[PDB]
Amino acid sequence: PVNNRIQDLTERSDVLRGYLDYDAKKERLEEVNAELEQPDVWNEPERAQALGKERSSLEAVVDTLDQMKQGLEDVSGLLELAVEADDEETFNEAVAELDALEEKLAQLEFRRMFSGEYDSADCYLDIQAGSGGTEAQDWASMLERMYLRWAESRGFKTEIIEESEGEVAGIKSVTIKISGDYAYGWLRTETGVHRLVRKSPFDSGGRRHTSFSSAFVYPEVDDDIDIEINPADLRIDVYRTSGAGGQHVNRTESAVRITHIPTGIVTQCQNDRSQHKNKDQAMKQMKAKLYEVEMQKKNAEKQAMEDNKSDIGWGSQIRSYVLDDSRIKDLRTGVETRNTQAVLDGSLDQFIEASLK
Amino acid sequence: GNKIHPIGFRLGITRDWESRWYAGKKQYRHLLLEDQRIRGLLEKELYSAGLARVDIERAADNVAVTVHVAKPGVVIGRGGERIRVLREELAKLTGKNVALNVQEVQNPNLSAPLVAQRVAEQIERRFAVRRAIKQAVQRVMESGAKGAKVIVSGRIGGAEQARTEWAAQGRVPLHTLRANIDYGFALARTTYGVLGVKAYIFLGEV
Amino acid sequence: ARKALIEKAKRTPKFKVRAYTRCVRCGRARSVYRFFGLCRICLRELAHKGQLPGVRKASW
RNA sequence: AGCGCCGGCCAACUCCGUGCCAGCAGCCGCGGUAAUACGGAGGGCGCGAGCGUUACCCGGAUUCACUGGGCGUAAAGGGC
RNA sequence: UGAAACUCAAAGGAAUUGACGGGGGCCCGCACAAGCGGUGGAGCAUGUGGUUUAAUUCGAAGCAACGCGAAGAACCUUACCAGGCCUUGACAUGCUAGGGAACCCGGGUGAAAGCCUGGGGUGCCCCGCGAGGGGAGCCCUAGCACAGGUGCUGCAUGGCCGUCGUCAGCUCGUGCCGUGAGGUGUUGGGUUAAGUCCCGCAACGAGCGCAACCCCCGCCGUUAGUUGCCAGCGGUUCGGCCGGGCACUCUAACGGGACUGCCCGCGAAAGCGGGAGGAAGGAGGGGACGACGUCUGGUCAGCAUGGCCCUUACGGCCUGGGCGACACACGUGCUACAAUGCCCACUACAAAGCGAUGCCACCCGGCAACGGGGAGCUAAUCGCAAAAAGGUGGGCCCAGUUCGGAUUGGGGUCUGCAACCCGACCCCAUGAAGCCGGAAUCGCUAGUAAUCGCGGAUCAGCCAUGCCGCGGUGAAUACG
RNA sequence: CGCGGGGUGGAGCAGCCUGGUAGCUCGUCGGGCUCAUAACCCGAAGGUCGUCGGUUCAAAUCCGGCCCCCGCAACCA
RNA sequence: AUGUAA
Ligand SMILES: [Mg+2]
Ligand SMILES: [Mg+2]
Ligand SMILES: [Mg+2]
Ligand SMILES: [Mg+2]
Ligand SMILES: [Mg+2]
Ligand SMILES: [Mg+2]
Ligand SMILES: [Mg+2]
Ligand SMILES: [Mg+2]
Ligand SMILES: [Mg+2]
Ligand SMILES: [Mg+2]
Ligand SMILES: [Mg+2]
Ligand SMILES: [Mg+2]
Ligand SMILES: [Mg+2]
Ligand SMILES: [Mg+2]
Ligand SMILES: [Mg+2]
Ligand SMILES: [Mg+2]
Ligand SMILES: [Mg+2]
Ligand SMILES: [Mg+2]
Ligand SMILES: [Mg+2]
Ligand SMILES: [Mg+2]
Ligand SMILES: [Mg+2]
Ligand SMILES: [Mg+2]
Ligand SMILES: [Mg+2]
Ligand SMILES: [Mg+2]
Ligand SMILES: [Mg+2]
Ligand SMILES: [Mg+2]
Ligand SMILES: [Mg+2]
Ligand SMILES: [Mg+2]
Ligand SMILES: [Mg+2]
Ligand SMILES: [Mg+2]
Ligand SMILES: [Mg+2]
Ligand SMILES: [Mg+2]
Ligand SMILES: [Mg+2]
Ligand SMILES: [Mg+2]
Ligand SMILES: [Mg+2]
Ligand SMILES: [Mg+2]
Ligand SMILES: [Mg+2]
Ligand SMILES: [Mg+2]
Ligand SMILES: [Mg+2]
Ligand SMILES: [Mg+2]
Ligand SMILES: [Mg+2]
Ligand SMILES: [Mg+2]
Ligand SMILES: [Mg+2]
Ligand SMILES: [Mg+2]
Ligand SMILES: [Mg+2]
Ligand SMILES: [Mg+2]
Ligand SMILES: [Mg+2]
Ligand SMILES: [Mg+2]
Ligand SMILES: [Mg+2]
Ligand SMILES: [Mg+2]
Ligand SMILES: [Mg+2]
Ligand SMILES: [Mg+2]
Ligand SMILES: [Zn+2]
Repeated sequence: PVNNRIQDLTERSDVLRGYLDYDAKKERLEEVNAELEQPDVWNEPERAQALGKERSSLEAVVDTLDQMKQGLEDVSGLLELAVEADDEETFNEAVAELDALEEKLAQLEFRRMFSGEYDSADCYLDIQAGSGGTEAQDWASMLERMYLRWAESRGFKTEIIEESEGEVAGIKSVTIKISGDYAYGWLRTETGVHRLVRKSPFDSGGRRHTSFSSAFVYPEVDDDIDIEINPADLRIDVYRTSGAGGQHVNRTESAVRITHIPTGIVTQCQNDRSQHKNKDQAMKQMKAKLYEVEMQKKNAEKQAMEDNKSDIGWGSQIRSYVLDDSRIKDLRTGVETRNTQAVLDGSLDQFIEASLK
Repeated sequence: GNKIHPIGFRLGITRDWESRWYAGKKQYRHLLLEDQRIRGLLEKELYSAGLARVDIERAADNVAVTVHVAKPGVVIGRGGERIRVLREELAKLTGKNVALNVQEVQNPNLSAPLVAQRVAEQIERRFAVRRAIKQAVQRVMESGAKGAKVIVSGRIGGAEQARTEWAAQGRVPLHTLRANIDYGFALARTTYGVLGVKAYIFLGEV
Repeated sequence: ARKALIEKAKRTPKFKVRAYTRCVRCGRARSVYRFFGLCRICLRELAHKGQLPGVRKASW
C-alpha cells in the first residue's frame, strides 16, 4: 500500500501548487532576489525587512514544493530497487525519508489553518431556522444532527448550549460548543445558509419544496467583563453642594465630580452630607458609565455580526443539498458529491478541506 | 393498478395453452427453459413475418413448433427455402426432431397481439398516437369483431408527463368467462423512452 | 453486482454449498422455485401467458 | 451590410451550456437538470442604409359613450 | 364635502361541476353497540427508528411502511467494509499484429483469488508414399471497437401491484333544455347484496361495472374397480390375510338438483313475509373475479427502458468481517402467568400434501440427538406419520410451585470446506421475569372466534414463534 | 459593622421560628389520542438548600463570619 | 385550536 501512500502525497502537493499559485510565487520570489542583491539595498532598513522576510516567506513555499516534486520521484525508484533484490534495508530507508516529506507537506498545508489569528479556540456553532417554515425547522434539525456526527468523527466535544425546538416539529435554533483542537479552523468554512430541496413531508399535496437554514461559527474569547481603572487618568473635582443644608453646606465642599480624562465621561454626586460618602457614590456611578460604554462597543460589534451575516433567505446559499436527484453542490468551490445521505451522516471533509482555500 | 391478464384468466375454459405437453418432477425445468429459448430465437427472427402465436408440442424425445403468422411466406422463405433453414438452426439448439410448421392467420385484424404490434410499430414511426389507436380499433370492428379496446401508456408524443390513451367500441366484457377475448402486448422503444400497448379483441361469447 | 452473478451461479464452485438457484429467466436470487427454475414474478408472468403446461389459476 | 426578432399575442425551431443560479420581461409569465421563454450556435422570420430602444401625442379605449355607455345583486338612485 | 403619492393584475357580479360542513333526509359495512379472545405489562422471536460501526449495503413511511421485497444471509447469497489481487475482463459480437492455439496432467508461492511455471497432446480438412504449405471451432500476449455498473432519477417511463373498494358506481350515442360551463337520461316512488328489477318521467337506447357463465364444499345418479372397499359364503396361521365379489365407503371424470318453481298472504308490478316438498330456499357455504379513475401511491435493487454519471474503475475475482452491533424507542408474533391446570404410563379419531447421495419400514448400539445395518417405493400399493386436544388410570394440592422455561455452566449429535463472530438438535445441571397487564387499542356474526395438532414452498443445514394450506374439538352475542 | 427581610430541582414558590419527612405549580424525559401539532390522558426523572467555617448523636432548620438581593433610614446647622 | 413555503 506504500505506492498508494505516495500517490496521495502527489495529489496533496498539486492542490498545494494550485491555490498557492506555484507560478505567481516562483515569479514573485525572483523579483525579491533581484532587489536584495545590490549592496545599496540598506538605504531605508524598513523596506529590507518586508523583502528579506518575504523572500523567506516565499522560499518556505516555492522551495518546499520543489523538494516535494523531486523528493517523491526519488522514492518511486527506491521502492522497486528493494523488491527485485530482496534488500530489506533499502525499503526501510525509502519510507523513513518519505514520512519526513509527508510532514514537510502537512506543515505547508497549515497555510490553510494559519489564516485566522487564533484558529484553535473551542468555537461555537449556531444553526437557525428561517425560510421554508416547518419544513426548514425540520431541515435545521437535520443540519443540526449532521454537524454532531461530524464532531463525533474528528474528535471534539458536543455540548449543546441553547436550543429552541420548532412549534410543529423540528428545531428553530441550536448552539453547540465544539471544544477541540483546531476547532474553529475546521468549522469556520461552514458559515453560510445551507439550502435543502426535496419533497416536504409537511405539504398537504406532497410537493417539491425548498427550505433554508443557516450555520454561523465564531471562535471562543472569554468573559472580558470589567476593565481596570487607575486614578492616574481620573480627575476628581470638588466643590460645594447646592441647595438646602445651612452653614454646613455653605463652607463645605461636599459635592464631588469625577471626570475620566481619556473617555471624557463626567459624573457627579451630592446626595449625602459627606464629601466621601458622595465620592463613594461617584466612583460607583462612574464604574457604571464605563461599564455602559465598554458594553456599547461590544453591542456595536454584535450588530456588526447581524448586519454582515444574513439572511437565511432565497438568493443566499453557499451549498445546496437536493435530495430529489441525489446531489449536494457546494456552489462556492464547488464539489458535486452524489452521496446525499452520506453527507447528512457527517462526511463534510469532502467540503471542509476543499473549501479552506 | 388492478386488472388481471385476460388470457391467463381463461386457460382451460375459453383459452388453450401455448406449450402443451407432459414432464415429470425430474425433467420439467430443463425442457421449459430450452422451450422458452425456442420462443426466444423465433420471436426476433420471425417478427418480420408477423408472428402471432407459438404453439408447441412434445412427444418422447421430439418437439414440433407450430407457428401462426399472417405472412407465412415470410416464414417459409423461397419455395420452402428458409423453413428448412430454420428447422436446422432450431433443432441445433434443441437437438431433437424439430418439425417446424406454419399455419394461416385468417384475418390478422382480429388477432389482438398482431393489432398491438401494429400500433407499437406505428408510434415508433412518430404517428399521432390518438389517430393510431382510433384507426386500429375501427378495422378490428370492421373485420366483424363484436367489440375491441386499445390502450397505450407512456410519454405520449414524447411528452414529459406520462399519460394513458385508450379507445373502445362494441362490447369488451373482461368479467365474463364465456366471452372469447384475444389479448396482446407490444413494447415500443423510442428515442425518449418505452411505450406500452394493450389490445383487446372481443371475438365472441363461445 | 448482477451479470457476474447471473454467470457465477452457473459455474462450478470450490465447495458444493456455494451453489445457489438463480431464476433462469431474469437472474433473480430470491424465491427461486426448483420445479420451474423461475422466480415468483416470472412464474406469474408466464402462467398468465399460458406458457406453463398444466399450470393454472387455483381456485377453491 | 447591417439591425431587430423566432413561448402566446406575433412571422420564425432545433442542439448545447446553465439548473429559481446566471439571467429574460410590454402583459400573461419563464429559469429549482432533459428550457422552442436565460447565454451561445446552427437554422429561420421581418425590415434594409438602416434596424431597434426610450420619451411624448392620437389610435385601439365603445374605457367621459354628441355620434356611442350605464346605475336590483358587477362601480353607481340623493334617507324622505 | 373629499383627494394624492404609493401599490396590485386583479378586485368583482351571476351561474356550472365538484369537495367539504361541529346542515338536513334516507341508507350500508364487526363502524359502534351486544359478546368472546387478545395486543399494550413479563420473557423471548422477528421487522423498524435511532444510536453504534471500518461497514452494520438498499428499498418500504398514517390507513394502504414496520414476521414487508427476504417462500431459508456461517462462506455462497451480498448489492457494504478491510485487505490480497485482475484489465479484452465473469459475459456478448466484430476486427488487427505475431504465435501455437485444442484439451488433459502436475511444481513452487499464496488465506484464497491470483502470480511465477514444468509437461503429454487438436485426432481436423487440400496436393503426395512424403517432408511439408494450405481449413479453422478453440487459446497466449498485445492493440482495438467494446462489454460491464444492485451508480442517480418510480418527478421521464413499461410492466406488475397496493389503495379507496365488491364500494354501486363511471360514461357514451341520438334527441331535448341553457348565451355558456353544463343539465336531462343516471332524477323521482317501490324493491334489492347491487345503476337489482318494477312503475313513473323529454327522454330513447348503449358500453364499462353489478349479476351470470368458471373452481372447491353440500344431496343424488351414470361410467369405472386396483394400488381402494369388504355387505354375503368359503378358508381365515387373525393381518381383506387368501379365495371371491364391486355392493358399500372411496377415488375422478361426466351429469342431475334450486328456478321464488308450488301453496297462503300483502302488492300496480318488481318484490316481501309464512308453509310444504326437499340433502339443500330465497344469493345454499366458500373461492376466482376488482368500473371510469384516485393517491405526481409502490417498485430503475426482479426485468425491461429515456436521460445522467463511472471505465486500472462506481467494472471483476478472492479471503475475512458486516447485513446478527445495543443506552434505548415502536409494530407484528411466540411462550406464559396455572387446578376447565401441569406431569407420567397406557389408549383411540384427521385431512391435505411430499418423497432417488429422496422418504427411509424393521433390527442393533446410545439416556437421547443420532449412528450402523437394511426391506420397500418411478407412489391410493412403500415411507414421512406420532395426528394433538380427547379418553382411561395415576401423581401434584395453591406453593413463584411437578406453574413458567429465560439465562448461564458443562458434555455431545448432525449438516457443512468451515458452526469464534453466527446454525439447529440432544443430555446433565442452572430455574429469571411473570400472580392477568396504565393511558390506549385489534380481530371475529357459525363450523366463525377460541383452541389443538399436521403438511408444504424456500432449503446442505437452519436461527420458522414467519407465510401458504389442512383438518380435529367447537362457543358467545347482535335491543338498536 | 445603619436597622430587617431574604437566597431551596430548569422557572416561580412552600417547608425554618417547635432540629431527623425536602413538598406544590409549570417545565422536562418516555408512552398514548391525531394525517400532524397544540390541548388532554398514563408514567417517570430531577434539588452542594448561596458559601466558609461547628454546635448537636443529627442542621434546609439553631448560632456567627463573608458574598450578592429587596425594603426602610441618612435628620438639626 | 391549528397545518406556512413550487
Ligand atoms: Mg426560537
Ligand atoms: Mg402522506
Ligand atoms: Mg433643613
Ligand atoms: Mg464644614
Ligand atoms: Mg445455500
Ligand atoms: Mg422585429
Ligand atoms: Mg408563430
Ligand atoms: Mg436546454
Ligand atoms: Mg434562443
Ligand atoms: Mg421572447
Ligand atoms: Mg391612448
Ligand atoms: Mg375615446
Ligand atoms: Mg350617450
Ligand atoms: Mg360600462
Ligand atoms: Mg355595490
Ligand atoms: Mg331610495
Ligand atoms: Mg346608497
Ligand atoms: Mg329627494
Ligand atoms: Mg391606482
Ligand atoms: Mg359589494
Ligand atoms: Mg357567487
Ligand atoms: Mg353532509
Ligand atoms: Mg371493525
Ligand atoms: Mg368492541
Ligand atoms: Mg408486550
Ligand atoms: Mg435505490
Ligand atoms: Mg429466515
Ligand atoms: Mg465475502
Ligand atoms: Mg409514479
Ligand atoms: Mg409505474
Ligand atoms: Mg422512494
Ligand atoms: Mg348528450
Ligand atoms: Mg353533455
Ligand atoms: Mg352518477
Ligand atoms: Mg349525473
Ligand atoms: Mg346495468
Ligand atoms: Mg353415489
Ligand atoms: Mg350461493
Ligand atoms: Mg363477478
Ligand atoms: Mg413519488
Ligand atoms: Mg459475510
Ligand atoms: Mg387413523
Ligand atoms: Mg409404519
Ligand atoms: Mg412447568
Ligand atoms: Mg398463585
Ligand atoms: Mg360480516
Ligand atoms: Mg426446511
Ligand atoms: Mg409449523
Ligand atoms: Mg434533613
Ligand atoms: Mg410527549
Ligand atoms: Mg449563615
Ligand atoms: Mg400560529
Ligand atoms: Zn424471474
